[PDB]
Amino acid sequence: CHAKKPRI
Amino acid sequence: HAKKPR
Amino acid sequence: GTVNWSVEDIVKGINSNNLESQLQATQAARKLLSREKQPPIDNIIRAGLIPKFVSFLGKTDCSPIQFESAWALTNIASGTSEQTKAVVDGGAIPAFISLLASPHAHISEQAVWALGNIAGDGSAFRDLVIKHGAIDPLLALLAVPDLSTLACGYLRNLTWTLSNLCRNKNPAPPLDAVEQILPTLVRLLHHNDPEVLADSCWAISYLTDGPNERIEMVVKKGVVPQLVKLLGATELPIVTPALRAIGNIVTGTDEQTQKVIDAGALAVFPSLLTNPKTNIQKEATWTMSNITAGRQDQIQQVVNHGLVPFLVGVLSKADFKTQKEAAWAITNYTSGGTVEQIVYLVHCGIIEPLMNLLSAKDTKIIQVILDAISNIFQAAEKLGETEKLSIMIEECGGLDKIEALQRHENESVYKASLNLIEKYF
Repeated sequence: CHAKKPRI
Repeated sequence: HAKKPR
Repeated sequence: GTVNWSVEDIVKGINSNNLESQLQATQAARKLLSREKQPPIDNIIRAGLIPKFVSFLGKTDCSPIQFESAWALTNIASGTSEQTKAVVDGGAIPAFISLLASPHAHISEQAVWALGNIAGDGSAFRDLVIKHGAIDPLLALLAVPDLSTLACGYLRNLTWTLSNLCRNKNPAPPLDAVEQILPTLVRLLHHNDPEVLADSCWAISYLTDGPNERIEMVVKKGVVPQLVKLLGATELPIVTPALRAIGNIVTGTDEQTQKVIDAGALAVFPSLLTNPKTNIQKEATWTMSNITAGRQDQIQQVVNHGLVPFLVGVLSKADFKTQKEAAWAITNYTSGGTVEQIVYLVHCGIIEPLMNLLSAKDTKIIQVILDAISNIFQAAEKLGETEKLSIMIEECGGLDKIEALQRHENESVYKASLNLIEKYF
């Protein structure tokens, strides 16, 4: 579980 | 005798 | 046609009065912010574009610009807290919650993603997302007879964002919010996709990390059996959050710990306590230390499952952190166990592995080990076999260790060591 994740 | 945390 | 633009060009397009030019520029911004190498988040923020992206999020007539600005803001909010704060300060939270109702699933998925990134910043933004009313529309997206009819990525992102609304402490998630979310979390915990299961276990692990009222909210939902089932999964990404949730539930009442024992958790610990992953072993030994810190019937459940030999093995060879959690487990076992149980400990071979750890620089572990030795000696007095214990401790190289510990910088170490070196040696 990453606190924040971008798309591509 | 004592439940502890990480 | 929208690749490798400049922030100057993107700004010239977004500041035109041509909705198609603006769509092209926002797509170029999305592609810029979609690059793995140094996405120019700060340049875009300074250019003043977040307000225009947030305004585009409300153009239901141009769903493509909605999607593109959603993606852009998602990736801006994916970064630092100052960057996510820029997004939030632009007014994006209410707009994304409105987009959760979009007829287009690729747009509501992006709103879910962006709100997950915002809530993942910390407790304040999480509670602000909850105050703007995100939970109802989020759980509505999962209000289906069978979750398998949804799309893998859609459900994975929904589960992730939900776990981020259960995440962070100081403060912990609002109780009404946890109560609203838990029912859906149980369903997701019974889903077949390992990613959904892993994020659902992480969510339960967050909700269980705190006072026993939270642990009770969770345990009262009947999830412990399923967590123990997932504790035996072959995918470590699932076992880690599950082991953390179970270990958190074991930090509460003895009745809550019994719920874990009754579910079968202890039958999985022979593998967890020999697991190739250091953190699995550490978590499992820590949880064992909190079980040996419970009632004597629970210590007896530990004995009955053949786990005392595995704890002996961990004190004989493991990461020093796992060895220390094992020492705590032993001290707790000896403090609140019967005499017979302590005799079983010594018959399994605890003395020598415990004494070879009295050569460590950490002071606490020395205190824990010495308290355990004292407990075992006191149990030996009730049997009148303290001389056998003394010969044992002296024949593995132990008396040398305790004697030297007398001359230790710490004070409690010196005094405990000396009382042992006198009353028995």
